[PDB]
Amino acid sequence: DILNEEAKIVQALNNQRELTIKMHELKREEKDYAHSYSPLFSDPVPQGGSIGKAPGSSR
Amino acid sequence: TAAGISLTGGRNRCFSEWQSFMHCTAKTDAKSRAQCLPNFEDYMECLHHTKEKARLREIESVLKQKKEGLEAPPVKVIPVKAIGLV
Repeated sequence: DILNEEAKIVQALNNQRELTIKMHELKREEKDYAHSYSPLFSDPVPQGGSIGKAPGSSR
Repeated sequence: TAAGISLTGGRNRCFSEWQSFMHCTAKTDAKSRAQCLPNFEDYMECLHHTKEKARLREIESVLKQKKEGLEAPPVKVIPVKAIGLV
Protein backbone atom coordinates (compact mmCIF):
# COMPACT_ATOMS: atom_id res chain seq x y z
CA ASP A 1 0.00 0.00 0.00
CA ILE A 2 3.01 2.33 0.45
CA LEU A 3 5.25 1.09 -2.36
CA ASN A 4 2.55 2.08 -4.86
CA GLU A 5 2.16 5.51 -3.28
CA GLU A 6 5.91 6.04 -3.52
CA ALA A 7 5.99 4.85 -7.14
CA LYS A 8 3.23 7.39 -7.83
CA ILE A 9 5.35 10.22 -6.39
CA VAL A 10 8.46 9.01 -8.24
CA GLN A 11 6.48 8.95 -11.49
CA ALA A 12 5.22 12.47 -10.76
CA LEU A 13 8.79 13.68 -10.14
CA ASN A 14 10.26 11.98 -13.20
CA ASN A 15 7.47 13.65 -15.19
CA GLN A 16 8.66 17.02 -13.89
CA ARG A 17 12.26 16.10 -14.71
CA GLU A 18 11.28 15.17 -18.29
CA LEU A 19 9.25 18.39 -18.55
CA THR A 20 12.19 20.48 -17.33
CA ILE A 21 14.67 18.86 -19.74
CA LYS A 22 12.15 19.42 -22.53
CA MET A 23 11.51 23.10 -21.74
CA HIS A 24 15.29 23.56 -21.65
CA GLU A 25 15.55 21.98 -25.14
CA LEU A 26 12.79 24.24 -26.45
CA LYS A 27 14.56 27.54 -25.80
CA ARG A 28 17.89 26.68 -27.43
CA GLU A 29 16.01 25.56 -30.54
CA GLU A 30 16.26 27.98 -33.46
CA LYS A 31 13.14 29.82 -34.54
CA ASP A 32 11.49 31.16 -37.71
CA TYR A 33 11.68 34.74 -38.92
CA ALA A 34 7.88 34.94 -38.76
CA HIS A 35 7.94 34.00 -35.08
CA SER A 36 11.11 35.84 -34.00
CA TYR A 37 10.48 39.04 -35.96
CA SER A 38 6.98 40.40 -36.80
CA PRO A 39 4.61 37.85 -38.42
CA LEU A 40 3.18 40.10 -41.09
CA PHE A 41 5.96 40.90 -43.59
CA SER A 42 7.69 37.55 -43.21
CA ASP A 43 10.39 38.13 -45.78
CA PRO A 44 13.77 39.61 -44.77
CA VAL A 45 14.20 41.04 -48.30
CA PRO A 46 14.35 44.83 -47.89
CA GLN A 47 13.44 46.25 -51.38
CA GLY A 48 13.93 49.66 -49.79
CA GLY A 49 14.43 53.08 -51.33
CA SER A 50 11.76 53.32 -54.00
CA ILE A 51 11.86 56.62 -55.85
CA GLY A 52 14.98 57.12 -57.98
CA LYS A 53 15.60 53.46 -58.43
CA ALA A 54 17.74 51.83 -61.10
CA PRO A 55 16.73 48.67 -62.97
CA GLY A 56 19.36 46.06 -62.27
CA SER A 57 19.48 46.98 -58.58
CA SER A 58 17.85 43.86 -57.18
CA ARG A 59 19.91 40.63 -57.06
CA THR B 1 13.31 52.01 -41.62
CA ALA B 2 15.78 53.68 -43.89
CA ALA B 3 17.51 50.40 -44.62
CA GLY B 4 18.39 50.83 -48.27
CA ILE B 5 17.35 54.42 -48.99
CA SER B 6 20.02 56.54 -50.68
CA LEU B 7 20.58 60.32 -50.69
CA THR B 8 18.23 60.75 -53.65
CA GLY B 9 15.67 58.42 -52.13
CA GLY B 10 16.75 55.60 -54.40
CA ARG B 11 18.64 52.48 -53.46
CA ASN B 12 22.10 52.91 -51.96
CA ARG B 13 25.42 51.83 -53.46
CA CYS B 14 25.53 48.41 -51.78
CA PHE B 15 21.83 47.62 -51.98
CA SER B 16 22.16 44.82 -54.47
CA GLU B 17 24.85 42.91 -52.56
CA TRP B 18 22.81 43.34 -49.38
CA GLN B 19 19.63 42.11 -51.07
CA SER B 20 21.52 39.08 -52.38
CA PHE B 21 22.77 38.42 -48.84
CA MET B 22 19.21 38.71 -47.50
CA HIS B 23 17.98 36.37 -50.27
CA CYS B 24 20.61 33.98 -48.94
CA THR B 25 19.53 34.47 -45.32
CA ALA B 26 15.81 34.12 -46.04
CA LYS B 27 15.97 30.54 -47.39
CA THR B 28 18.42 29.24 -44.80
CA ASP B 29 18.07 28.41 -41.16
CA ALA B 30 20.98 28.31 -38.74
CA LYS B 31 23.25 25.22 -38.73
CA SER B 32 23.32 26.00 -42.49
CA ARG B 33 24.69 29.58 -42.52
CA ALA B 34 28.31 28.74 -43.46
CA GLN B 35 27.27 28.63 -47.12
CA CYS B 36 26.24 32.27 -47.30
CA LEU B 37 29.68 33.42 -46.23
CA PRO B 38 30.57 34.61 -49.81
CA ASN B 39 27.55 36.94 -50.18
CA PHE B 40 28.43 38.59 -46.87
CA GLU B 41 32.03 38.95 -48.05
CA ASP B 42 30.70 40.50 -51.26
CA TYR B 43 28.70 42.89 -49.14
CA MET B 44 31.51 43.88 -46.80
CA GLU B 45 34.04 44.69 -49.44
CA CYS B 46 31.24 46.47 -51.31
CA LEU B 47 31.19 48.74 -48.27
CA HIS B 48 34.86 49.23 -47.57
CA HIS B 49 36.73 48.14 -50.76
CA THR B 50 39.35 46.23 -48.77
CA LYS B 51 40.27 43.63 -51.39
CA GLU B 52 40.35 46.23 -54.19
CA LYS B 53 42.67 48.43 -52.14
CA ALA B 54 44.88 45.37 -51.58
CA ARG B 55 44.85 44.49 -55.29
CA LEU B 56 45.62 48.04 -56.40
CA ARG B 57 48.48 48.26 -53.91
CA GLU B 58 49.83 44.99 -55.33
CA ILE B 59 49.76 46.40 -58.87
CA GLU B 60 51.14 49.84 -57.90
CA SER B 61 54.07 48.14 -56.15
CA VAL B 62 55.00 46.68 -59.55
CA LEU B 63 54.48 49.78 -61.72
CA LYS B 64 56.68 51.85 -59.38
CA GLN B 65 59.74 49.73 -60.19
CA LYS B 66 59.54 49.73 -64.00
CA LYS B 67 61.78 52.00 -66.03
CA GLU B 68 59.36 51.38 -68.90
CA GLY B 69 56.28 52.40 -66.86
CA LEU B 70 53.31 52.11 -69.23
CA GLU B 71 53.12 50.66 -72.75
CA ALA B 72 49.39 50.76 -73.17
CA PRO B 73 46.56 52.87 -74.42
CA PRO B 74 47.10 55.61 -71.83
CA VAL B 75 44.63 57.79 -69.96
CA LYS B 76 44.52 61.57 -70.41
CA VAL B 77 43.80 64.17 -67.77
CA ILE B 78 42.01 67.35 -68.84
CA PRO B 79 41.24 70.65 -67.17
CA VAL B 80 37.55 71.22 -66.49
CA LYS B 81 37.74 74.00 -69.11
CA ALA B 82 38.40 71.44 -71.88
CA ILE B 83 36.08 68.42 -71.70
CA GLY B 84 35.02 68.59 -75.33
CA LEU B 85 37.73 70.82 -76.80
CA VAL B 86 38.98 69.12 -79.96
